[PDB]
Amino acid sequence: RRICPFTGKKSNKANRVSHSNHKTKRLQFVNLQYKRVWWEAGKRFVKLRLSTKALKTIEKNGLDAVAKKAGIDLR
Amino acid sequence: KKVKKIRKIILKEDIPDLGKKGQLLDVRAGFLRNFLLPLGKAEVV
RNA sequence: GAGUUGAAAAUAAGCAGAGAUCCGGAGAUUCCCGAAUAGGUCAACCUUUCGAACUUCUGCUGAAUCCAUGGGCAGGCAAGAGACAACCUGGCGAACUGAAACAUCUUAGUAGCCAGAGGAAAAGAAAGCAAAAGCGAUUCCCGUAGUAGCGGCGAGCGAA
RNA sequence: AUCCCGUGUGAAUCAGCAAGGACCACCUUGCAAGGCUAAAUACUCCUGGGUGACCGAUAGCGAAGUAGUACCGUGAGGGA
RNA sequence: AAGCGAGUCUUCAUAGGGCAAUUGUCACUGCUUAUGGACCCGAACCUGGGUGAUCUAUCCAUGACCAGGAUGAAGCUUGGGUGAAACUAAGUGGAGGUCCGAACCGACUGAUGUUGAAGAAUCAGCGGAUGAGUUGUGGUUAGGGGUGAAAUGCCACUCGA
RNA sequence: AGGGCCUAAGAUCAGGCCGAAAGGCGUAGUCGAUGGACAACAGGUGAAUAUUCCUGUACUACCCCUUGUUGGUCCCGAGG
RNA sequence: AGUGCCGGAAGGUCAAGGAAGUUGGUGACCUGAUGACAGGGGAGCCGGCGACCGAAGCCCCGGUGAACGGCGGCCGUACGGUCCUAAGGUAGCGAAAUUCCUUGUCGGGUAAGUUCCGACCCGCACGAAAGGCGUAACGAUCUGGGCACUGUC
RNA sequence: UACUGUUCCCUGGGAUUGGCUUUGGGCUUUUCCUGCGCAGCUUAGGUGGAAGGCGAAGAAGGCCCCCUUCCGGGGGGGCCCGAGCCAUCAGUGAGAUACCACUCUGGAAGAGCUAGAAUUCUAACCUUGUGUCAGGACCUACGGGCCAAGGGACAUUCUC
Repeated sequence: RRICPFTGKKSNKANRVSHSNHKTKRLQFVNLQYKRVWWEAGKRFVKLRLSTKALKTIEKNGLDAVAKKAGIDLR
Repeated sequence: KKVKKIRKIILKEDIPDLGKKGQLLDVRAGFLRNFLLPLGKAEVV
């Protein structure tokens, strides 16, 4: 599923247009990733699927601050 | 366009090259996130 | 309050003024299949150890690592599940057609599928309108008006 | 312009911020990035009560008879 | 257009010229016009969502089947013949997308049939018939698809969708 | 003969991965005979059943009792 | 040569994206003549225009034909002259499942043969892996001739 | 080899995305040189504050090496020497880097500013294990944890 569990971001609809306006539909996906994060208390790896902006939010406000807004934790 | 990442790294371990166990020098977030703060060798201001 | 034991209506035996048959409100029962749920299955059956399966509730436990998580055993009336004409909210989303052809455009965010819930639903209490004059959350009808507009400035679309 | 979104950037805090159909100045209006909320409004598988310049068995529901039956189709489905 | 107004626009800015200097409205009924299927019946199609591999195309798993009769390969043995091989006569042997031919599977020719006995048959003959063979059961593949020893053939008397 | 045993093709699939929804992949298992594993024959009878009822003679699986051994049972490592 | 494919310097062409600079809007604040607005215009905030850097691709350069494909005219006496082209068909076969003209002509087969067999070559318009030419076997294959056989006649 | 698009694929900018190190890019300041058609003591680009700088803040000439070199003759490290050298003057379209103001050409040391590199590193990221680790029991059954091995900020993935 193309959903970041933290930001709640989805893919977006887009009628991506030619020079002549002969449209289609396609999805502008989210810039997700499988990546390890570093928990403060535990001090372990956490193998998660996040957005790029999720990283920015985690580096802003420490994991547990962010992770309360998506109920599930302790893997 | 591009933007350089500048973080406010305080140290803990001696560090092979640049450290003091008390520097206030700045680096990219790739040092803190991937190398140091996993190992517990530094902290953010 | 007088005759009844469903429909077609025949028999046989009963129950009825100490009050039936009936009518209403509230309860009890409800084989098997079906969300199906002890396990299996070719729906209405077969096997059992006779069991609400599965999940969040709640009691203990104790993995790979301390804590923890997975997991196992318990108690549980035990909340959930499925169904439902239209209306409605959200997701995906056509083409024929019209443009006397056709690709922008139109058909239309319509039909369809998918998910969700109520008696309505959604909206909704100004980071709003409006003009130097004022109004005070939404929603629905009349109206402004087929006006201001947008538009291969074509077909058409069309506000406040 | 206003409203919402993928990508990347990335503010300020009422000496503030946003809107007033690019945009700047001055006025005026409001306070975004947390929530909840009856009514008037939409509809008919359906119940009760009423009405009809509605139908009367080739009509009216497909269906006035034990009809979605008989029958057809592998099946979805069609259908007296 | 600002604006002006019985006038106004046109322009050094006149003269000239254009357009003005006025007049009901609400119903009912008809006739036409417009929008909706729009006088009625009638396409081939397009798109969406479902249902089909009991027919047939390929494959898979498991079983089953192929009367009877022919031919005589490689090898092997024993002689003949070599320094030994080579080569050659007889035996043995039972190969083969081998032969002839029932069941089985097909479909070349004709005749018959043509409101048929049958929505592809009957009859007389035909090819393969131990293999790239036939076939029962239970499965797999799905329509912008599948499958195809390839004809656009087959995918439930439907197939250029 | 099937089921109460076993598995193949195939199916469904806990946890797990992936996907607007519907769902897709996939292990542990669980189903799934067309295969493996398993114990009965003759004669007799009768409107309609017979390896099923009758008569004779059989066989498989359990509960008695005589001897016993101290553990069994499942998982499990092999033969087959 | 063309196209395809493969490989290859420098040069040209070259997007998004940056980027030194130009030019406009707005405006505190100074200023200007009778006509009712006009000159500038600091900071900030807005918008445009962009010297330079910027890949692949393409042009450009080489190689490749069991890669797509293509394999000539005109004039004179086997032999020469001359033009065009990337190059002008080699072996083989040839009137053919290719041949129009056409029942080509010649020979064989028959009393007589627009079909058949062999040869010629004027190959309209065969040709070497869309293979060329041969070939024992095999064919419910096409196409000629004979024997036997008969109501096919 | 019709028009317009869509996909597969390739290529760059940006995110994921880190680190040192040397070599020779562009631009910005300090300071220093440099720059011989012809007049000819002048390897002088245009122009200018306008006539004493400088010297004993250890000098003319020279020893030998260094920078530049269109090989005409500039510029300069230290010192034997020892405190002089010299500006208009005559040749020129111009006057003397005697002091010094401002800049074109082309270059030498430092400082900043970024960018282009190649390599390696490893900690992101990718990939391997009949390597090990266990619930009541298995994983030579998918996967999970742990050490590890190989790649390596490329690659993959998102956007433009």
